[PDB]
Amino acid sequence: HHHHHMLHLLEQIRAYCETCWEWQEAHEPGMDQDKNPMPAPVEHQICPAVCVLMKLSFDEEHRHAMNELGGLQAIAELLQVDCEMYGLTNDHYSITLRRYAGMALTNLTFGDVANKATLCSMKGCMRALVAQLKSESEDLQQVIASVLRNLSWRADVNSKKTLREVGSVKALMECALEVKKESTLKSVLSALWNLSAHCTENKADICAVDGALAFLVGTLTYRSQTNTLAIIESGGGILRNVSSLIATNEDHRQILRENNCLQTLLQHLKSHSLTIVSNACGTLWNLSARNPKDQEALWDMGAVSMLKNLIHSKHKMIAMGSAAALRNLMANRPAKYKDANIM
Amino acid sequence: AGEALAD
Repeated sequence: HHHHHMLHLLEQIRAYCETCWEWQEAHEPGMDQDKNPMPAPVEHQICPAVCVLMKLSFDEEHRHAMNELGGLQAIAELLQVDCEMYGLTNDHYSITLRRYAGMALTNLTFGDVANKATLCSMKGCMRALVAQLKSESEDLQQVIASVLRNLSWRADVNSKKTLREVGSVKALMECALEVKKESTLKSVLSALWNLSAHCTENKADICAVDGALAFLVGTLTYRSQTNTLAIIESGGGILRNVSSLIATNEDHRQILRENNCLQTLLQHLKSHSLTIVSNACGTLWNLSARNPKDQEALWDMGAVSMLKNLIHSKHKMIAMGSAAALRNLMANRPAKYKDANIM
Repeated sequence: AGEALAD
């Protein structure tokens, strides 16, 4: 009767991996004969199978069925092994296989805590994923970022640790600098946004990349042909999260200033997107604290009228962030704007 | 950024 269509797809994938593993065990560096060349994924119809699994993974019912059959392990194993075998290849079959595999993993980690945990526990795969950010396929990078994004969203303690340990933050930030396509960059930044919320080390590792803060401030005035605000919302959200670290560092503060950050950030308080506002409010909350030059430069661009608008908003993060930023500016005035003078 | 399905 019952076809077990999905089971048969996973068996193919499991089988191919066993064969690759067998080839890896024979063909190590201290090596025996090369009278057995590698398994090639084209020769065992692997794209088709992973492709169909990828397709089915969009639907939630199918995901539930895969999860009973251990589909996540299987697909992650497949991705890992094709990376470990063929490196940073350009072959279309390997890149397509890797993409489909990654998309399936994006879908299987979406909304599922057990799977996020599980995939993160697979450390050889995590390393393989992170290394793919250096691929020449930005379409693949877009996928890998998307995986990393979902793993970093509500990561438990272990998953967070692992994500840091495999060098994900520093690799995505370097990835971002080189990305030429918008869709790719959206995912890269979305992942970084999630990751920057985790811990100090991640914030630190972002700021510590050559061109990073320059680039991030640049995203705040990104010109989209997509007629979309998602790059500004993401890059701004990253900046807001790292700004706690920037606040207390002058070298970094300086890089913002020489790219007109605070000027731009004030224009964001106007902006129509509640996200762009919330981001700019929380960024200023930290940059308006305990630094005299920036404190005054904000007075001299009329931040106080601007922040007075927002203090009575129903949106808590706008209300807090603008009030807090205002309070810093109030309680540390240039003489000119004191109550005693100029009433 | 939250979580999402694959594009």
